[PDB]
Amino acid sequence: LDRADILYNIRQTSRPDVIPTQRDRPVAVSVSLKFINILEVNEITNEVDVVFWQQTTWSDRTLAWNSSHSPDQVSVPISSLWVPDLAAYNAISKPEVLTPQLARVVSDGEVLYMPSIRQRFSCDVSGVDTESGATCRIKIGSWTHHSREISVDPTTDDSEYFSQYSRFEILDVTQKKNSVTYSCCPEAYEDVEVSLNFRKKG
Amino acid sequence: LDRADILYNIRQTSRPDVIPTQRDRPVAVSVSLKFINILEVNEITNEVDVVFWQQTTWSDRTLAWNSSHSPDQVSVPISSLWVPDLAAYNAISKPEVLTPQLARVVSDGEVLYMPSIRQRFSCDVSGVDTESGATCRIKIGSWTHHSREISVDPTTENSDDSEYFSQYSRFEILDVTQKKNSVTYSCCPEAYEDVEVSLNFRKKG
Amino acid sequence: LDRADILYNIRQTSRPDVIPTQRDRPVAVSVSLKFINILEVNEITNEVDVVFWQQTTWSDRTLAWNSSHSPDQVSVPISSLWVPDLAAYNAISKPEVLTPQLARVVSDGEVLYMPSIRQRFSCDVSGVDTESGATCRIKIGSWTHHSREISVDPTDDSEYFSQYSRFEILDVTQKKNSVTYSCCPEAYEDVEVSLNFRKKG
Amino acid sequence: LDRADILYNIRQTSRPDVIPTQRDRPVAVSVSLKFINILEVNEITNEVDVVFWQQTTWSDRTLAWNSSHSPDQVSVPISSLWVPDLAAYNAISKPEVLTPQLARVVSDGEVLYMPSIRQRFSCDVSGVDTESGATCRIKIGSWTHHSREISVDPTSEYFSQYSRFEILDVTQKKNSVTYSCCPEAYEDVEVSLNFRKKG
Amino acid sequence: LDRADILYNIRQTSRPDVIPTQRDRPVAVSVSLKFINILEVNEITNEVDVVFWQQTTWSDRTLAWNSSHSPDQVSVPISSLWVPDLAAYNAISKPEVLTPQLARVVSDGEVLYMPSIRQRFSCDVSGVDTESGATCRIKIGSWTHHSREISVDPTTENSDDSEYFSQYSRFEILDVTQKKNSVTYSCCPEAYEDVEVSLNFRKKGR
Ligand SMILES: c1ccc(-c2cncc(N3CCCNCC3)c2)cc1
Ligand SMILES: c1ccc(-c2cncc(N3CCCNCC3)c2)cc1
Ligand SMILES: c1ccc(-c2cncc(N3CCCNCC3)c2)cc1
Ligand SMILES: c1ccc(-c2cncc(N3CCCNCC3)c2)cc1
Ligand SMILES: c1ccc(-c2cncc(N3CCCNCC3)c2)cc1
Ligand SMILES: c1ccc(-c2cncc(N3CCCNCC3)c2)cc1
Ligand SMILES: c1ccc(-c2cncc(N3CCCNCC3)c2)cc1
Repeated sequence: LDRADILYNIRQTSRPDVIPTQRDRPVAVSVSLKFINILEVNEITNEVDVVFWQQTTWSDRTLAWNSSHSPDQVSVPISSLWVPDLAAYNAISKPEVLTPQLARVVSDGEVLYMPSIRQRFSCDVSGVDTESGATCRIKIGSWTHHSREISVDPTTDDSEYFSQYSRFEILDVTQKKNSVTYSCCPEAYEDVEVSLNFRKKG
Repeated sequence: LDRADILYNIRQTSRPDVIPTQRDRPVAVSVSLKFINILEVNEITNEVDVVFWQQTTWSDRTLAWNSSHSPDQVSVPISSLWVPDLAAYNAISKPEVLTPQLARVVSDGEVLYMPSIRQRFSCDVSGVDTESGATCRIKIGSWTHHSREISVDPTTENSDDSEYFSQYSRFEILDVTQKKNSVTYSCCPEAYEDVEVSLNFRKKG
Repeated sequence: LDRADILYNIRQTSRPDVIPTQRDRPVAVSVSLKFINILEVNEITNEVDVVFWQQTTWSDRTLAWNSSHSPDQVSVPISSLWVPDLAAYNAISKPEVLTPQLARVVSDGEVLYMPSIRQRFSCDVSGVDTESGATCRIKIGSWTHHSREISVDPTDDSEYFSQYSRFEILDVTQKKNSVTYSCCPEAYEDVEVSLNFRKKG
Repeated sequence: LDRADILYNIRQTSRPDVIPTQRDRPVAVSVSLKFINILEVNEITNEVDVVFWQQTTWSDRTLAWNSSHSPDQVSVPISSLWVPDLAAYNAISKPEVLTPQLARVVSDGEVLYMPSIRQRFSCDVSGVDTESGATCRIKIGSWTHHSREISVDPTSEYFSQYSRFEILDVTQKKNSVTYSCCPEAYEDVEVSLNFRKKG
Repeated sequence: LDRADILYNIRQTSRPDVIPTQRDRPVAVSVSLKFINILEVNEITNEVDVVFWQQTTWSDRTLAWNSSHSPDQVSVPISSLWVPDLAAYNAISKPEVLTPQLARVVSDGEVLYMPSIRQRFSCDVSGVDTESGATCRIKIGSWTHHSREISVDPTTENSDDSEYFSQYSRFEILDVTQKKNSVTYSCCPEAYEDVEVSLNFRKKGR
């Protein structure tokens, strides 16, 4: 198989609408935010404008191929792949995807989608101008798939990719996993809560 | 049937353009707004900028499948489904859908669609910076289907509903009420149903 | 015929690019604007931001069906229909369509399309703060079809106007016009909508 | 042939991606701007926001039909036609097309496309508040087709009386430019808009 | 072959999703930016709004045709072609493409794509209103393809810095330099190439 054959096969047979659950197990989705920039902060409105790497990982075995004498990875448009229906619960603008919308697919069926995203959020901006800084929390989870269909899990220097030219600096980033039941649905929905501790530079 | 078969079948036979009236009855559409945020308010122009979840429910039997030994629910892109043509009459921007545009479909044909939407409305902002607050009314109904084709009703509430509102808003919600109306417009002979959602809110002090 | 059959037929024989003229007569298009709101007015720049329902009506016999024992109306996506190529000549933004883009089609072939639209126009804003108000004129006609192909005609002044606007409507009138531009031999029809409005006391 | 047949034929055979050269002669494209409005002018940044009709004309013989007993013109979506790949070199926003994107096609293959466009340009705004006014130049040509493939040539009265500005004069010049990156000449039309603020 | 045949063939067989690697070797992609305008600069936020021609060049042999008695070049919509998945790492808006999205394809398979782009970047704006000027650095590379799949060539030949630069900008260009970098990201284990373009500019002030 060359890349042309692999991509032809994926295009003809991937079902982008079909969640790739195996044996009534959930699809395990890894989520991790790498902050690139903090562009605007409003301590009165409690709004922030940030740019982050949304590093997203999952397995889809229907994509797998024998790579014994073949490329073991290809890049694939996400329009030809199933992708998890993740959303930030406290976002107040839609995600502005800054980068080409291609995922990397490994021959064992591992998919890695890592777009750079600019988005506005409602969160706690108090303390942004102090030693301890502000802590803005961002919840991301599957919009329509409960915990028996999609599980989300944090994977893991916090400023590695953070712009040195921002007016802000990152003090710390922590992630944590949540299982929430909402009074109107019987099942639990998982999210990752990302806490960004940052402050205005001096 | 596995999920792949169910979604294949739906994709091949949905008929997204066809309102699923059963016999000669209206499609019963449930609608309810859960407010997530109030972002901007202007008392001189009587405009508000708001984020809400638009909880929407209806039945489409053409989607039903035998779930005896199968998944009883799947997620489906709304582009593959008939969806009610709802609109807010006093909206002054088009809905900005913040979330993935997927509905949940149950094996008995029940459809649940709930996008998170940011939108601007024209409404009564007077009193917002007082203790009794302002009362903004949002009117939602089918744009082109009269009452014999689509009926709209509020869903019954959850104890949780008041708690999706952001604690970080400059504003706080005092109360949310809903009400069903049937209006006849001068341009058209039949009645059109809407739900009016009254949002009583004020600036935090 | 049920609705599924009607909509299948419309979709399958869908000729959205083909103007439905009958017998070498023009397609008669009705248009009227129902003003919903006036959001922003600038008397220095002579610009207004408005919300209106664009009530549009025409006949397309290729859509017709025998409704003797069938629904006599269906809702149809305008993407599956021919639609007159109307434009406001003094618009300075593209139309922002606020509603689902569905038209109502009657079994005799009549089509009724009435979207809510937000749009900005260049027009006379002088006198908006006076008692007689300003009069803003909105010119609407077919962009590319002359009078032998499309004719345009008019279809309560504030039955739908928002009570929460900073403005009030004093009067709305419509005149028809037929214009031969220096660019083309044929005449093009338009409707002129005059909106007389003022800032509330 | 009725309109339905003509439009069916065009939709099936028009090759929107294929430049309609005949006998290795350039496609002759006429372009002219009719100014409708000047909305915003910035003396700080040297930017102007203007609305114009972009009157564009060319011949595509593959569209032609026998019109002896048929309509001699139809309106056609530009998505079904080859369109010259014109761009304004000093534009700083993409063209906002205000009107239905339909062209008029004549039975001999002549195409006439004239959208109303709102667009923002970088140009000389100095003098906008004097009697002599400012002169803003807009340069338009084919982005990727040189002079042996596309030639461009020139083809007040529609200007809004409600603009804060008035037009003193519009002139049009044609140029043939060779750029560093490329061996062939590219043609453009330069439109000079002499305008001023009304007092 | 006439143009119609060449374009038909390209439309029928180009695999837009398939990177045109020969063997195990990378597709060499050339990238250079020609600055057209600097529209807005914010020294407090360290943000700039710029317009440039993003001259992009690569080879795709699957597009090649015998041009002995045929046109040796055609213009082709990029939607019918594989194009490299380049992104500016410090962009804070998506690219606003100002021009028709057509690439020029030569009969040997060389592709030349040169759109005019307006985009906002986060970078060092300090010194913009001084004589020595600011230096804003723009980083562009393949988003998902490592160095064995795409190499980015920043090299230049006979370029001048202000040739296409607008005389009506509030800013002037002092110098433009290009440089290649190779980085290993903590996400993955391979090297990824980028071009770093350094724009030395200042506010006009004489
Ligand atoms: C059963 C009933 C409703 C939904 C459903 C559809 N569409 C959005 C949601 N959401 C609420 C659950 C938690 N995630 C936020 C969105 C749920 C799914 C399964
Ligand atoms: C017959 C029945 C309805 C319509 C129709 C189409 N398109 C918008 C409307 N509207 C008035 C009804 C209430 N909803 C607001 C808009 C009506 C046309 C013909
Ligand atoms: C405080 C009080 C109410 C709400 C609130 C927001 N958003 C929807 C509701 N609901 C309950 C009332 C019944 N109708 C709609 C659902 C309540 C938030 C904070
Ligand atoms: C929008 C607003 C709130 C939440 C939200 C997230 N995470 C936990 C909660 N809550 C915990 C108890 C369950 N009911 C609602 C309150 C709410 C999500 C989206
Ligand atoms: C022959 C007849 C009409 C047109 C034509 C194309 N495209 C815009 C127009 N317009 C002038 C007519 C009335 N509407 C304004 C724009 C005309 C072209 C060739
Ligand atoms: C060979 C010849 C021309 C181009 C080409 C592609 N794409 C934009 C240009 N431009 C410069 C020429 C004049 N038009 C401005 C843009 C040239 C590529 C390869
Ligand atoms: C294997 C190889 C590459 C990726 C991959 C996917 N998606 C974005 C990246 N990035 C890091 C490489 C340099 N460009 C920034 C984005 C890498 C995933 C698995």
